[PDB]
Amino acid sequence: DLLNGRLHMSDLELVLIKAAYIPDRLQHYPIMNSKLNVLRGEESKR
Amino acid sequence: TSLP
Amino acid sequence: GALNNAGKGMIETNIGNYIQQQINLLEFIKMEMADVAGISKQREG
Amino acid sequence: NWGSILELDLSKVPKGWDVGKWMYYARVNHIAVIDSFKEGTIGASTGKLAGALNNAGKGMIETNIGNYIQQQINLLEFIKMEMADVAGISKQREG
Amino acid sequence: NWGSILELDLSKVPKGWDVGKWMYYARVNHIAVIDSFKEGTIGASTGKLAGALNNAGKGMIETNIGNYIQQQINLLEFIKMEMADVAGISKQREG
Amino acid sequence: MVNNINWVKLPVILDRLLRHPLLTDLNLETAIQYTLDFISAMGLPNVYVDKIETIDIKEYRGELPCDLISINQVRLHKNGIALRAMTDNFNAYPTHGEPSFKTQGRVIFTSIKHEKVDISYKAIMLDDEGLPLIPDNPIFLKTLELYIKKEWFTILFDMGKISPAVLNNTQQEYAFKAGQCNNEFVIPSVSEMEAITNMWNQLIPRVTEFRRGFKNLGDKEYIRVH
Amino acid sequence: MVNNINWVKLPVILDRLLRHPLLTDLNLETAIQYTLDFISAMGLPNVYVDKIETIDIKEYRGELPCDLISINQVRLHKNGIALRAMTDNFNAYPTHGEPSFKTQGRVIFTSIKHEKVDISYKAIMLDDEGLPLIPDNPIFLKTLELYIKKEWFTILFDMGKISPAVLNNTQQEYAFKAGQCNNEFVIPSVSEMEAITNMWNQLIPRVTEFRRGFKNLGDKEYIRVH
Amino acid sequence: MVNNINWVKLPVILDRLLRHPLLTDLNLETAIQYTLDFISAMGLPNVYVDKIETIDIKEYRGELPCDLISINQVRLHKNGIALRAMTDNFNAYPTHGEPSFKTQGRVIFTSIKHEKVDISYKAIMLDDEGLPLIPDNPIFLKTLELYIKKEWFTILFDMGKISPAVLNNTQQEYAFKAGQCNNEFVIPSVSEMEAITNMWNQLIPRVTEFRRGFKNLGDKEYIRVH
Amino acid sequence: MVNNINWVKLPVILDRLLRHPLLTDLNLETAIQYTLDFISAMGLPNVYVDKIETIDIKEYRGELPCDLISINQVRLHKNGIALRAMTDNFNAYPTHGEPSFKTQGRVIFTSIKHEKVDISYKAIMLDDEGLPLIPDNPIFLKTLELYIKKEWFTILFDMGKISPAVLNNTQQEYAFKAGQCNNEFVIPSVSEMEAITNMWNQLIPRVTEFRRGFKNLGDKEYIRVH
Repeated sequence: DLLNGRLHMSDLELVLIKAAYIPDRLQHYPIMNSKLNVLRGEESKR
Repeated sequence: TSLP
Repeated sequence: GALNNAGKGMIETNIGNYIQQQINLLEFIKMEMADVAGISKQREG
Repeated sequence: NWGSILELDLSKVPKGWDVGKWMYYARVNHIAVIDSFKEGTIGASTGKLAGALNNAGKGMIETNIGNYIQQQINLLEFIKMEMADVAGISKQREG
Repeated sequence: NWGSILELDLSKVPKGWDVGKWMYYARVNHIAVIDSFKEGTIGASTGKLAGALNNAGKGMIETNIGNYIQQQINLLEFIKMEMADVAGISKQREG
Repeated sequence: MVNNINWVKLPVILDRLLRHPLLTDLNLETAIQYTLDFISAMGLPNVYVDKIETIDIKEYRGELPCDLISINQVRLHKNGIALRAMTDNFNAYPTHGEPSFKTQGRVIFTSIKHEKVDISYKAIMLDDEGLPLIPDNPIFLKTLELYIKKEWFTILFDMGKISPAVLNNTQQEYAFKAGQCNNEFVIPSVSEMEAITNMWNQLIPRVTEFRRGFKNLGDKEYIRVH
Repeated sequence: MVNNINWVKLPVILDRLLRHPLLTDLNLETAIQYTLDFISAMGLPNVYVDKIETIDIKEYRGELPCDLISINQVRLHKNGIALRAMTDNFNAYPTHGEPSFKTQGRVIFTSIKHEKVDISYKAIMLDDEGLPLIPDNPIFLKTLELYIKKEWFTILFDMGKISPAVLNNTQQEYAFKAGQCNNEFVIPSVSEMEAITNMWNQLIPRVTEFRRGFKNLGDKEYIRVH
Repeated sequence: MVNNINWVKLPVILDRLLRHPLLTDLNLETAIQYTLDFISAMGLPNVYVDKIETIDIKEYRGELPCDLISINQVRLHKNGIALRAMTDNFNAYPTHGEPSFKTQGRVIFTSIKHEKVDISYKAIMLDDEGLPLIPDNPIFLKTLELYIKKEWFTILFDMGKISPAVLNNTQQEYAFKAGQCNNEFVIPSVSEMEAITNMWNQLIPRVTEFRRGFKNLGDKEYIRVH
Repeated sequence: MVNNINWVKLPVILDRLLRHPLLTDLNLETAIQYTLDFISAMGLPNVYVDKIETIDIKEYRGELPCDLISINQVRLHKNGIALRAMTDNFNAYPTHGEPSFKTQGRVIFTSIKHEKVDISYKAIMLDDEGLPLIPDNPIFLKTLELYIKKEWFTILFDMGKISPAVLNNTQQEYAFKAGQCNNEFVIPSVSEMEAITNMWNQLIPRVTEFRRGFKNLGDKEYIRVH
């Protein structure tokens, strides 16, 4: 899910939401995707 | 007066 | 005596610093979109 | 080493406001409404108490521990360099 | 060589607060609530005591030992350089 | 506040004022007025009694409790969602969003037609007689004593029955004790600093405790370890 | 404002003024004038009653309600679109845009010929007798008391029946309580700070709440998560 | 505090005050009031007696001990987990988290329905007679003496039975000794500086001593050698 | 302190005070009180007698010696490990670490159930009569003389039996000699500067002399030559 751009709030805190809005939910910025795409591209070109 |  | 002195006043608003901040934020966001897309500036040209 | 500490006096938090909710909205909006005409400021305003109570800014428990840390780091760099030299093994000669 | 030392006066720690827990929350939050209207500040506020007691900042036991250390390190560099020169063995000629 | 609000009856202040020979014409009738004035002028929220009371909204209007002085929150009964201040200038006026409220007198103007709303409000602690009941904090008591003494001396000075130096001293002392009393009731206790600390340090900031009744304001923010 | 505006009749102030032996020639007739003067000089919008009332425009002119003091908004009845201030110098004068308005007396000059307009205005809360009705806030009450005392002492000083020191003290006390009363009625409550907060933080700024009746001014700005 | 709080009976202060011929109308009855006022105004926590006492919560409410003045902590009896200040505005009010508390009078409002809670509170050390018992610290004794002398001289100055210079001297001396007494009771001893030192130097900061009864606050932080 | 504390009996101060004709109503009874007040107000640790005394802990409580004023250390008898200040709010209260202590009156509250603890405390040097015994340092003697003279002149000034200039001079002289006496007893001697020097210069800092009785605080730090 993290690679597919989905963040679970229950995976980084206790949830004391289910509404898809930032004033209580958190943005995900997929900064990990490029790193893995580099390695898969090199795998393809080997 | 006032100077404290 | 301030009526024959004190210089001339200015209605100055520091809107230039706000504009510079917004321009810098735009540069940062465009850079970060470029990085996440895997397409650098040097790789567009 | 802890950060700087601010000495905050709450004598101007408006009436009927909790310190917690006042500070919470100050976080959110970066703007804290205060009340200069609280009853606790009457002496300073009317000149019965020292005017420093409505002025003088907020104090800092600052300790210059960063300069000490920088001095120790520089000493470590110097000693490692001197050990490298006496051993006859330069930095460029390790890599 | 020890770091800078701050002279901290506790005359404004609020009532009913231990110094330990006060300082602990100051660590955690970087904000220390103080009480400018403590009974111990009555003289300064009412003008019966010197106003420096509610002002003047916090003092420092600072010693300039870093400059001494830098001077000694520079002297060591100079003496090692001069020994290298008199021996006819330059730094570039060791590596 | 570090100390607890133990209540005592109003003539406790008249015990202490009447020690002064110049204040012997003071009465319970005068102490009531000046005590209420002092209570309002200080505006300390620990002196009031917190109450919660449900009411019905007939059409954008509801009847308000009798003893209400200030409202902490209003929320919808069925959802629990809090209401905000009403900025609308034509609220229930039609022509040819989220809920909010506005209170002026005995009437609360909401933006909702027919619902039950819960109001968390502050009142005055009363006596067996229908009279105000004051904290026994000797700082509060001394400050209220000095307030009443200052007003009485101000009248007597307007007559010329007190020296200006005597009034100046009284005003100085009242001012210092007023500041001290303000700091006494407002500076948080240890538990209130734990709540403030848990409000202050959030890696992920929490910015929606108005929606709840500020229930989770001082809840600690836990981050799972990865 | 944190506290609620509970109304009480005007002679509540005469209860308190007449405690001073030098103010015993004061009357309800004098209290009315000085109370209205104080109300205007402070200019607090929480002291007025909010009303909405529709009127007809005959030709760029309309009759205004009797109790109107100040207008919050004017809008068109059928659209709800608010009107702005009229800057035009020849509004209904022909030779040989958006709607706006201008009010001077009992007459409102709009830029529209024949429409119904809704006016949200502020009035004074009256008594069973046609008299002003004052808040019972002891800060407001003390400040109004000090205002009237200051005016009476100023007259008596112009005669030379009061010491200059007595008037100087009265002016000092009135000034401090005036500032305090200004801060009491103006500093927002918790709900009003939630509205102000929802007005303050917009990733996408909202700049058209005048068109509506400022209904959505304190509405929270939600961003969907992507 | 460096020195120990050895208790002595209240008339020890009347031994010392009555040395002054102008204070010979003072009584145990007056000394009690002014001693309690001084105790509160200084707010020194070493002057109170630390007590722990368990109570039952019936439904979000519990009865509080008689001698309680201030609460150090409240915790759950079975878990030992401490409670925080309650920020919720509708605590036990239903519609149609961690535990916290709130105390106003003789009643403690918790967020829990039916549990036993342990309260660590501060009280006043009493005598064989039900009277306050004061420290024998001659700094404390001198400061309390100067407090009572200052109040008595302030009354006598309001009469005009003392010179203004005499009152000015008394106020100066009381102010200095008040500051000195504040520093005497607050500055830590050597053991308290070891606790503060062990609180101050943590390579791995400890930020959860509220959960415990601050038991481990001054515990030293050991790092294993690798 | 450079000089040695040679003890002399209390009426040595009355020899010197009674040289002043205005101090001839002073007594041993007055000198005792003002001497104890001066001793406390200066707070010099060289004036007290260092004692060590073992006690038993029954259950988190122990009986304290009679003459104790302040505690230097408490340690366990069998291990010698020192105790720290107790920060715990529920020390011996159970629900359903390192050792520490807390002392209020004649009772020491430790965190240990049944052990013998050694207490190193400070007391007052007494006479063959059960009376305080003062240093014969003429700086200390002059400062105590000036303290008593200042208090007596302050009373006589409150009466109006001394000029304000005379009291102002006395206060100035007492203040200077008080500062000088503070510096006399506190500035280290040569041996105490060797201890401070051996505490100050450590290539490898020593930070655990509280565990011992500060025995090794002034021990020199030797580095072997390589």
